[PDB]
Amino acid sequence: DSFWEVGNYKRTVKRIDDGHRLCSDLMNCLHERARIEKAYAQQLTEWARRWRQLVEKGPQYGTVEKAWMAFMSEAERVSELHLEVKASLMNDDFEKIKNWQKEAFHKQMMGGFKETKEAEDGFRKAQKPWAKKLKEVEAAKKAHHAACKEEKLAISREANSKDPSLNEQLKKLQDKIEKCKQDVLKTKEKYEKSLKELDQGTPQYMENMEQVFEQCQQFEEKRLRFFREVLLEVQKHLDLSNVAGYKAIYHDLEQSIRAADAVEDLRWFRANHGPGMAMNWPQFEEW
Amino acid sequence: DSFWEVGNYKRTVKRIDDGHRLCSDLMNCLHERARIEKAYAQQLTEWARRWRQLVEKGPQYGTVEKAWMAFMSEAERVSELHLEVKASLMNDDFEKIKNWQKEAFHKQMMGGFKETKEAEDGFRKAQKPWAKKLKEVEAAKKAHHAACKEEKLAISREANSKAPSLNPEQLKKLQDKIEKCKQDVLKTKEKYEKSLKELDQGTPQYMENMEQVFEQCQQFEEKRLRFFREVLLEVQKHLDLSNVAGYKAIYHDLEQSIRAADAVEDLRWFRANHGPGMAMNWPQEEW
Ligand SMILES: [Ca+2]
Ligand SMILES: [Ca+2]
Repeated sequence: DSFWEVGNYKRTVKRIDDGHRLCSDLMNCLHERARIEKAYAQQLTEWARRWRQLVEKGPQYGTVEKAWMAFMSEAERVSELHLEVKASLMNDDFEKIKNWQKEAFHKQMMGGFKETKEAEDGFRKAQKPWAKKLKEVEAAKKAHHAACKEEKLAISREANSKDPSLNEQLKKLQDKIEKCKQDVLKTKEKYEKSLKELDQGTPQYMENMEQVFEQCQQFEEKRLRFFREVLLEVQKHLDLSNVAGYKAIYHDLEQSIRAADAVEDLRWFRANHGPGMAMNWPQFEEW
Repeated sequence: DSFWEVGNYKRTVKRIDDGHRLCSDLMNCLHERARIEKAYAQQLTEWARRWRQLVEKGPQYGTVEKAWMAFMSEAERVSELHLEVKASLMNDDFEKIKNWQKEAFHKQMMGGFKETKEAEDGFRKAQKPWAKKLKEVEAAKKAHHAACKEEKLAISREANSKAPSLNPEQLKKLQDKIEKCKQDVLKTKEKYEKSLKELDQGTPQYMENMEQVFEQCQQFEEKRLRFFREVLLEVQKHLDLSNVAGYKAIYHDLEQSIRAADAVEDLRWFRANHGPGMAMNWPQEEW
């Protein structure tokens, strides 16, 4: 249940497979955002294309037609602006994480990552002496839970011994007890002797596990620091107020709307479609 | 096909209808853009829901998980900002246009708009008078050419050849018919002449009549234009997220969350809970 138990390092070795996994989960996350931005872009271009044709063809004209059109232009700047978020998310961040994942993790010909197997190996190897001593100890204690039982049972047999049927039979009982009692004694010493060695062994074993562990942390710290550095970059690319000309799109929009002059427009109609027009007052044609 | 040509006032009449139509196209335009706006917002919201759960269900925990999640937080906030654009658009703008159209343009029993019929009527009036006399000139343009051509048909037979023609009386009739023809040209010209001189007076008064109604279509049209300009400025402001302090806040905040990412305290937590800093029951048994 705890890290020091044999093989309970399985977790810190898994963190490295998780390490790779997360480089993809993050790429996918960005990748999907990218499509969202380009979709909105696409929609905006479409809208402006649609409405450019409709305003040209329709009956709105003049400086109020200009103001209307202004709006399909701002859609076109916004479209370009979100389109290059896709561009930044994709060309840069995604590829940064992809290249990092190539340089940090390495698939091997018959398995997983070199990294994973290396941590998995240094762990096995720093745990090996001490796990050996452990099996030694457990076997010994079991051989001491065995002698104990048999001795106790020979002793019960003496209880059965106080049967009026016989009595070579008792002597055997006493001798059996003596040896069993003695054998309990030896197995005892063996066991506690092996337990001692395990304790000394343990300070040394403890050193080797931490050596291995602290370079698992190290590698992991690299991935964490990268996530940090890169997410700070991602957020710049998302921020459109980080763009110089964003503000200008709106300033230009405003300017175009302001220009629309109702009167300039009214004077254009009078002269081109109204009373302001040239007329050939009827004349007398001979012939 | 100049304005003054009887009935050419039709093109300025058609300007009204078109006004209502343009109001509608604008409304539609706007609505489409709203629908666009909301679609972005919504795709963001799905992205945030998706990735929040995914990040939560995955192996990144800690302060670095938090940063990634702050990321999910921004999409939603941006979505708020665009649903808000959508609302402004539909709730302010579309409604403004929709109500404006309804107070400028009134159905008339029997179809069409009371204002288009108004203009059609007054033009007609003002012209009616002058299009009578013009119809007269035209018939006197047909009087005069009739006579002239009749004269030109009567010379030729006489010349040919006469080819006899046993009589002289016939030639006399021919000469006389030519004399009738000079009479006709003469008195047809006089009439054409009277009618032409008649129009002229017609003209100054009729012209005054025409400018009177035209100006009255100008005043109506000016309204439309003025209003169009007014609304577009507003639309602009609604669409403008380049000057919204609320938006930049999204990223100040986001960035602060990414900076809160600490790789070290994330790994101080890992060894405490999953590494060497875990408590352990070292072996030390009976029965
Ligand atoms: Ca047009
Ligand atoms: Ca998680």
